[PDB]
Amino acid sequence: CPEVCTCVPGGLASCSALSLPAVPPGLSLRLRALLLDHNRVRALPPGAFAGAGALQRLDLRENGLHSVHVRAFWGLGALQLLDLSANQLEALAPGTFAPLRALRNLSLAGNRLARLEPAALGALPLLRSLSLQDNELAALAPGLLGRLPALDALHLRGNPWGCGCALRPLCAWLRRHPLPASEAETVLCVWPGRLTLSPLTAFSDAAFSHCAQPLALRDLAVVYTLGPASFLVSLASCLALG
Amino acid sequence: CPEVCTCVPGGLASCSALSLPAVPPGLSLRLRALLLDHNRVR
Repeated sequence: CPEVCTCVPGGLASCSALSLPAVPPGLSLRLRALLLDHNRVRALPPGAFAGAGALQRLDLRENGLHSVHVRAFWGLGALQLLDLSANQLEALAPGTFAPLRALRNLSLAGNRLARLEPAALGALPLLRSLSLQDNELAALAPGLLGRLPALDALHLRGNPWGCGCALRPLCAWLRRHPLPASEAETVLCVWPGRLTLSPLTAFSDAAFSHCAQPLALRDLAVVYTLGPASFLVSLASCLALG
Repeated sequence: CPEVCTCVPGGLASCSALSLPAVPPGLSLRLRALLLDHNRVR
């Protein structure tokens, strides 16, 4: 008999719309498949669900989440569904999602994240679906794609995202899985022109706008010697012309 | 079928007084003639 809301039979979907800043007081060793829509959580408390070693579904939607903690999920290792819709996140504390490896869908809608740490997210071999609905993310670290081995369902509509090299990892994700051909996902990016606007599906493989390449080994094999090459050529020209 | 409100016949008058800081979640291509009174959008 929890205090905030009554015990729920079957998978115990928790009380939703509890509007709680850190976490609603929960005193039970049986709660499972929790349901936490529209809460005011700003930080996941350490060891919030340590007693419940197993869990299946969590529904943290519409939160004021600005930061998390490493050890909120030490006692949680079986989660498969989790949502992070409509947050105010600033950074993901490393080790928060690291203990979790059974997750299959992780919606991350409406976050205020400028960039995400690949080490903080973890490998997550089972994750395949991830969402960015009404997020403000603009610069996605490619390490997230490097660690995710099965990301094949991406939701992204609604972002102050500007076209450019930051979209190149996401453009690669599109060109390996063309989900946005469906009308539901029609995310956009800012073409360099401030008054202009261009879709993501318009941003094709070529998309010759800016930031061609940061690295080039062909030119790196000669960049070391180009200076001495020019100086020696000028020296030899002076010697020969005299 | 929106989550915050329902699909209103004719002009899709969305529910008002929702108070969501960014925008109420909308997944629809038919919404028109919206009503969005007393929100907390900044």
